[PDB]
Amino acid sequence: PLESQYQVGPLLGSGGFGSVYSGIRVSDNLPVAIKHVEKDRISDWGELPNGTRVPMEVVLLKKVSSGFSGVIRLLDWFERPDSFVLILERPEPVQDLFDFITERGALQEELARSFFWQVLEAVRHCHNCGVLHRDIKDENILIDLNRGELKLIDFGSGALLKDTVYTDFDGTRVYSPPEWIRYHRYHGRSAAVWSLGILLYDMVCGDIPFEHDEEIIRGQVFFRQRVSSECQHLIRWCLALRPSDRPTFEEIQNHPWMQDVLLPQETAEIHLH
Ligand SMILES: Cn1ncc(NC(=O)c2nc(-c3c(F)cccc3F)sc2N)c1N1CCC[C@H](N)CC1
Repeated sequence: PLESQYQVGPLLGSGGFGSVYSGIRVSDNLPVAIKHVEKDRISDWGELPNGTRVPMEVVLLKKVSSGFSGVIRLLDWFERPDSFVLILERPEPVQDLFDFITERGALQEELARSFFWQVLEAVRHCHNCGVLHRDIKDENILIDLNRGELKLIDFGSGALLKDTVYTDFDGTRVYSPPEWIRYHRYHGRSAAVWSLGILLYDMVCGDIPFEHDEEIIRGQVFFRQRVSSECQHLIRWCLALRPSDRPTFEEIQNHPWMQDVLLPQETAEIHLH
């Protein structure tokens, strides 16, 4: 009976996918988040190691929720008659990247370097666990304002990592690569690197580079803010039209702009405190 184990708080964010509320674990007052998703709106179903029909989001969360704090962890879950309920970790104090960018404007490169580096570690952690996020963007990134650590949220559009082609996509369109727009085909890792380049541009420019499909297909990047030559190169490299022309994760983290990253605690002391 979850209605007793947890105390439901206010509403953190809502959409057609479902609804997530703030919560507190009654036992130890652990701050949590309570996500509800109706079975009717579930398109991706998966199998649990014990052979249980469960939303794919639960499968993915289980596979990444061990040890590493780069992604928000699944603490527990329940099945209700018409819905599932997910109990998720919740940092305090916290704020998502989109509200942070909106509040502070384009980030300084030193700060953007630390943030982008942390999401690369989180996405790299997911892939190591056989999980593709497929909706990497500022709204899906959480900032622990005290520790300076970033965490990934919303695996509702994810899937199992595979090396063959994906023919479906339910993430954010303006973050989707040109091969999805044109051919409805893409490969996980190279598609992720594309969204990563959008994320980086959004970090240092305060806005997304493309809005329409024709802009995504063209792939020409104009900078509305002063951005170093190193960073512009990394961004345009991630945003290469040809997927095979995009960098690997190792190449992104070996890029010259990616050097001498600040530690998360150092990041918060300089930029967050
Ligand atoms: C779709 N979906 N699925 C899971 C989640 N959110 C979490 O899991 C989650 N959010 C947390 C949170 C927050 F987001 C904002 C402020 C304070 C918080 F504590 S704490 C935690 N575990 C989401 N959100 C929907 C809510 C709004 C998001 N910007 C977009 C995706």
